[PDB]
Amino acid sequence: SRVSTRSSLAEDLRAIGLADGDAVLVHAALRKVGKIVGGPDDILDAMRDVIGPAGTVLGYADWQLEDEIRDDPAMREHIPAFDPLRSRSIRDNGFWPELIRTTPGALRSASPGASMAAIGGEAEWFTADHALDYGYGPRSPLGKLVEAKGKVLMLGAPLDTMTLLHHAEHLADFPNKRILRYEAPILVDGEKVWRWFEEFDTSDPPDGLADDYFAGIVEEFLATGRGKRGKIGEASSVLVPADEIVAFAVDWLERWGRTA
Amino acid sequence: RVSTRSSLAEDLRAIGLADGDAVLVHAALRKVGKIVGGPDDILDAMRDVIGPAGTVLGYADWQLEDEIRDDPAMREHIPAFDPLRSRSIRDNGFWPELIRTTPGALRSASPGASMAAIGGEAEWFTADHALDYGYGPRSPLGKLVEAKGKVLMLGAPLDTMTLLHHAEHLADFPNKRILRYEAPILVDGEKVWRWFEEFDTSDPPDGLADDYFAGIVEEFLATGRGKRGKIGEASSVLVPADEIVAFAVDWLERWGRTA
Ligand SMILES: CC(C)(COP(=O)(O)OP(=O)(O)OC[C@H]1O[C@@H](n2cnc3c(N)ncnc32)[C@H](O)[C@@H]1OP(=O)(O)O)[C@@H](O)C(=O)NCCC(=O)NCCS
Ligand SMILES: CC(C)(COP(=O)(O)OP(=O)(O)OC[C@H]1O[C@@H](n2cnc3c(N)ncnc32)[C@H](O)[C@@H]1OP(=O)(O)O)[C@@H](O)C(=O)NCCC(=O)NCCS
Repeated sequence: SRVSTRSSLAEDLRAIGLADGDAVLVHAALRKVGKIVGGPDDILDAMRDVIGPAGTVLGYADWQLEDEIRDDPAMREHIPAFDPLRSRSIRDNGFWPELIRTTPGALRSASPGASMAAIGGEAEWFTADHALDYGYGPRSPLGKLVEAKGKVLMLGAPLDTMTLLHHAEHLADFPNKRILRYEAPILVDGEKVWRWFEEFDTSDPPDGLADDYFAGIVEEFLATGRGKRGKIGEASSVLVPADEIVAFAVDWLERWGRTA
Repeated sequence: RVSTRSSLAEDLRAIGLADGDAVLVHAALRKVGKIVGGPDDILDAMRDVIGPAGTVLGYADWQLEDEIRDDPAMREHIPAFDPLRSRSIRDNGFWPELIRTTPGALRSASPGASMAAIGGEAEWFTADHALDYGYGPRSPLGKLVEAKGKVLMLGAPLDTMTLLHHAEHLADFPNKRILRYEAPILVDGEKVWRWFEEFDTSDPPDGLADDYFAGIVEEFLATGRGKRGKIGEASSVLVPADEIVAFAVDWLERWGRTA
């Protein structure tokens, strides 16, 4: 029953381990933060204060389509193509990625289901050259987050929502990786075109692992004492080094596959 | 039954939008039912019908809650109203945010009377919005009448026709409740608290119920100069701005003469 301020939130974020200049991909359950004087926008502004204008805040936008094509052909000519400036974020990811995407100055990646919204000094870099096929691999904001030794913050969100770990699935050498194939409308030369996509499946867990297996891995990684826990506002949170948990999750997966 | 950009276009043409129209829209998006490309299809269908020269509006207002007055000793943690950054009030539903967050959209200065606009004259409608008395003649509402614009209640309840607050402003009747409040805005790009004054829009004139706007709109429809119809699955009405205000002003002025 405490209220948070732009000012109060900056202190929590510094305590959790966020500092000057780094890139943080944020997953959030905003109601967990409790009351905020200026709403959730106070959070983004708190963050940007802490990391400074060279830091970058990321969100997982995804897109809103709903497999409508598969749900209904002959609904095909009525589906607006994916437009990184105009396609609104998937609602399942909560308000946060839409908060960012609609904040002035923000930018948004090209690969439609894997699309990220970013804001700050390197927003351009992170949203540039997002590959259309295998958009969870090396040529994506996720792969870039690893190269820049960025961070992931679970802002009250459930721990099996850490999208970064899909990058690990892509990288890890294990047997029988499911492949997803689907066709979706996008823009080519200013016009709407339908295009066939190819990627590892991220919508389903592989080989009988539970749907929430991402959570156990984050949990395990935190036990090693190289993550950090803390409260932001009223929300229990987790801040984690991007490159250290990817490499960690790749070994978890690589062993599980062998072990079978 | 599903709606599309094409489908919504024909419903919008059926109700009476045309090339060049200005339209202030109030909406209850949920009863439009299922739309293929989301509610953005409504805005996209509207713009098709009215064209690049037509303009669509939404009532943005802002998220303050008298927090200022809810608890000073938070006074200072209250960000100023920024027409480019302040989200619209959630009581007005998604529609105004939808417009506001569409690229090319614009917003005016008067925080509580703040309007979102998009299209050919969006610059004109949002410009020079008076801080004091933001529902008078130098507001987007006043310009709507000057432009012979329209109001579309998209499934919305009828007493949410903000345009009629403009009539309250214009109409001469006794004992209008004047309202004074203090609010943080940007002066010189810096937060500065400022005392406002408006006629009250939060409570009716002493007398009428809080929803009397609904009575008036229904009586204007009885005259036969409105038009009723279905946009998607939402029961809707479309009225001329100029005519509804004129109507409402007389209704108001007549009632005050019962002195
Ligand atoms: C599903 C999930 C999003 C649920 O979130 P939630 O806690 O219900 O809340 P949300 O983040 O959607 O945000 C809700 C709060 O946003 C705030 N909010 C929403 N819109 C707002 C607005 N326009 N203006 C101001 N505040 C707003 C409100 O406080 C809202 O609460 P309310 O519903 O009481 O108003 C959360 O459980 C979760 O899974 N988060 C992580 C999801 C994710 O990142 N997924 C990645 C892929 S798996
Ligand atoms: C209050 C009021 C808005 C509630 O109506 P509502 O049916 O909840 O309508 P909303 O406009 O909030 O839209 C809800 C629909 O949003 C769509 N929506 C909201 N955000 C969306 C988004 N980001 N992307 C896609 N769809 C979204 C969904 O259909 C959503 O409902 P869901 O929860 O079923 O998904 C309505 O009764 C009303 O009075 N509207 C007029 C308000 C007004 O103009 N007031 C003027 C001043 S008095």
